[PDB]
Amino acid sequence: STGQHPARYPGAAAGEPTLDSWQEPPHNRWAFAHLGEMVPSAAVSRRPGHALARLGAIAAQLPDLEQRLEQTYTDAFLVLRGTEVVAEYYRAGFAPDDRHLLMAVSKSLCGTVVGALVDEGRIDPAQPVTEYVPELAGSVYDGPSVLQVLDMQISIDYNEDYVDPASEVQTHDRSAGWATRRHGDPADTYEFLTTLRGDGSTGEFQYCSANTDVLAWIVERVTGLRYVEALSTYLWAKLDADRDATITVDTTGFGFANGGVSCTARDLARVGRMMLDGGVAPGGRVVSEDWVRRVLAGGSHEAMTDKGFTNTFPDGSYTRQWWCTGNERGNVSGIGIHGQNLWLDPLTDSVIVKLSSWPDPYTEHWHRLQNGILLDVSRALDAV
Amino acid sequence: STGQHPARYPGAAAGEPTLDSWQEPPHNRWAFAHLGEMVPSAAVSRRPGHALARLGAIAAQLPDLEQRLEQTYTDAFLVLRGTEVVAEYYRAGFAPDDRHLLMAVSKSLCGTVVGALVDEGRIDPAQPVTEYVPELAGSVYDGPSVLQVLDMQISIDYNEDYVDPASEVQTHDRSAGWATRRHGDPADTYEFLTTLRGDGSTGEFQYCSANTDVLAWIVERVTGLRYVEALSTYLWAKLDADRDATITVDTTGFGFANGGVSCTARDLARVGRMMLDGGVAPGGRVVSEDWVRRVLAGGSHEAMTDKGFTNTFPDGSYTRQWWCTGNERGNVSGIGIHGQNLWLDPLTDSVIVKLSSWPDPYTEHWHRLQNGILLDVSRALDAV
Ligand SMILES: NCCCCCC(=O)O
Ligand SMILES: NCCCCCC(=O)O
Repeated sequence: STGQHPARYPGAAAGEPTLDSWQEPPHNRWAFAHLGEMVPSAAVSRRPGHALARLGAIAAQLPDLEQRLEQTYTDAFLVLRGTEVVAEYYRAGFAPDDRHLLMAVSKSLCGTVVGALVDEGRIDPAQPVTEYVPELAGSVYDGPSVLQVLDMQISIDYNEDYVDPASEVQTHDRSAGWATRRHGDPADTYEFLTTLRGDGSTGEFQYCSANTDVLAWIVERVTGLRYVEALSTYLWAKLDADRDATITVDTTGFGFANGGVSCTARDLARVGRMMLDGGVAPGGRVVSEDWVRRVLAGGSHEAMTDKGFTNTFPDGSYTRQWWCTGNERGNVSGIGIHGQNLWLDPLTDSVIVKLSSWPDPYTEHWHRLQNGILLDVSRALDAV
Repeated sequence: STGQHPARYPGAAAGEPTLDSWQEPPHNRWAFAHLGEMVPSAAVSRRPGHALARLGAIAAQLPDLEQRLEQTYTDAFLVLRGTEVVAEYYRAGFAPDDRHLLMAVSKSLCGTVVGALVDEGRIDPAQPVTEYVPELAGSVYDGPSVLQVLDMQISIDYNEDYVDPASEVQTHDRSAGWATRRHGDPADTYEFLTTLRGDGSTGEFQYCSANTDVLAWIVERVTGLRYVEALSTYLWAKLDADRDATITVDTTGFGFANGGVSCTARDLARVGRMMLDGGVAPGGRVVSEDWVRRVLAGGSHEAMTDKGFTNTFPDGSYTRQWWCTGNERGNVSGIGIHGQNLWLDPLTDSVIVKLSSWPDPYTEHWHRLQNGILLDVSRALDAV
């Protein structure tokens, strides 16, 4: 058992509705107004082909930028300097207002929600996960603190060999609805998390998407709100965004916090703007000045043993769901597979959003090219 | 085999991507920008509880209208007189701009798309279905004309006992993704349609949702466009709608034409406005004056043997995916289970939209109450 979870709608029974009951009362009143949450759906455009390149200023300093963006399968690219959009690019077939999957950049958004609750005193990072989710007792999350989840410093037996159906990464997807279910799989994401084990050691960084979903679960237990709603109330609704964001949900309606959020490039930039504004957004304060300061400061360097990151950023680290380069510019970034970045350049008070679709989720090749672009663009914003 | 179908994206292989391949190239470029079409997803509101009742004028003539709307589980109600919104109502929890499932009102939209193609001369209603979908040879659709599909005058062995998994109505849902698949079920909607049989007789009305999906299939074969896109190009994109509409899609990306469209009440009214404007919309002509005239004229009365309809509307009929009351006002309406109506009142140049969630899909009780409201509101618009 995974305990109490926020009802899909007021008064809903546990797990209701399902794909086989949404047409029945009392579920249908809610379902008829939110069918996309139950059945895959397509948009029928209200609007009646070519790449849009408005690199403006930085174009002079980076003449071959558009070609570099194409080479890195860029779908949407946007540079926000201060409160102004100084550069934009969208591939042919992708409109400026189209939404794009954020993959793990979603984690940085989740960490932000957790930070908001810490600022309210509803979550104490020093407390064990079990203080908020008792049902995680007996799992690898029995013992570690919420901060250790936030910094991903928990050793977990997490097979990353996706090709293997028995692997935790593929099992995670099947439990959440990102892949076809197999007989015996956990019923939902909550159940999947309870099956995770580890040797008990903590302190060393181990990137694991399950950590973010545990954070979302904690958010639900502390607020009583579905993660989908908490993400809106504590973050999205305060950004004065152009469009709603979306997030995939599993069979119980639990949002895939670790990587299922989609939004426009311009709106994602609003998240970066909030971070560079000390945690304040147009709709009010999202997180405390201290929270933002700690994110920019970085995590323990000694905990960061991922050569894939440190070979490029030797003094890099990770904290509160953000990757910290530790470079001379103090760059910090939300990162997602296939080329997604919510890159912060505090030196120039700028935010760089790059949403892509590399053929591969991760290769040294793509990252070298991607980081080269982000660093070059950041430097092009420097006063000269 | 069901033959050629519009690719999910340019150059896509048949049936690609699937829930298990969308993260792979070359599918991911498209999938990352349209994930809702693959995995159930929820909206994360950009906006930070009580029913909204603005019945205005008709309120004086119908004092207990709000109570009547509540009694019929009304979610959204809107009256458009001419080009003006003269009355509105939205239940607590449903915003004016929220979208609502249309159920079979979706059929009237599909019929409109077919009409647009008839006006272009790309579809001849007198031609047999097999002229456009040869793969339907050997099925109940082998012999009947496209017009007979439009008017639903084809005898089909269609078990309406949903509770029975072997029934065609439940099988239709499972084949399209509206319900959980069972071993042995057709792979997609196209395949399901090819399994349908009948005694060969035609001429008598038999309401069958499979007919509308055959129309959508014909639309795809004649245009080369996914039904989702054809619905936009030939109808939605010409309405100057406030929001995109949505439509559930099966595993191949085929829109559930018979009942999976969702849209706002105000935008649905734009469809009615187009009909009362002789087939013309703000973005251009949608269907011919003749098509609209034939819809308002009604179908053969003798073909209409559904007592559920004729007990209320003795001179009623059905044609081109619209229900024609044949009453003294010449009312015609798109109708969907659980209380959905796109009601046309040509006498007052008005359109009445009522989107609801009755606990039951259909009962004489609900229809009596629902029609009573639509007729009373129509009469309240008469000059006095
Ligand atoms: N297994 C779902 C993928 C989650 C995204 C992971 C990442 O972007 O690093
Ligand atoms: N089997 C899917 C339901 C389709 C709606 C039918 C109707 O509204 O009459």
